[PDB]
Amino acid sequence: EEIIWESLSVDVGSQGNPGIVEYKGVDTKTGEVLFEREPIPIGTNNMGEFLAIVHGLRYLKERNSRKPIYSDSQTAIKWVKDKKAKSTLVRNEETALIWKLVDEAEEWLNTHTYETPILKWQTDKWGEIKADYG
RNA sequence: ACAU
DNA sequence: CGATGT
Ligand SMILES: [K+]
Ligand SMILES: [K+]
Ligand SMILES: [K+]
Ligand SMILES: [Mn+2]
Ligand SMILES: [Mn+2]
Repeated sequence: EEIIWESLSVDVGSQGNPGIVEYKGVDTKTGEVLFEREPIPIGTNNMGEFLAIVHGLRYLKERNSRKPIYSDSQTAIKWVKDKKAKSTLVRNEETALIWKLVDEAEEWLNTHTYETPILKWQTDKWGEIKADYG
């Protein structure tokens, strides 16, 4: 119904899918960029969306913030809930980096706790998420 | 079909 | 038009 403005919004950007992947997190209210991941040479849209949420969780936990996280990715929200990124991307030398980060994100989820609500950004009602790359 |  | 996902 209503946007929870006191929140963090995350999004992925890519050049190709699979292709170069990056992500960032922004204050939903102001658009201030709070974190930005250095581009990863080969990844998928969904792996980046997943890494972005998990980074948000870690960022908010480190700062003792109870703000929710918005993502527009049905897929990544489910992968975080499951603590398992069910990506189809081949594992090889050129995808080793993204797969390491994904494995490490799953590992963090399996060894830490959080109460952070992970919320679907309702693009059809609200427009593009504030972290979008345009 | 829906989410990207 | 292509791809990643539930
Ligand atoms: K964009
Ligand atoms: K979108
Ligand atoms: K499809
Ligand atoms: Mn997105
Ligand atoms: Mn976007």
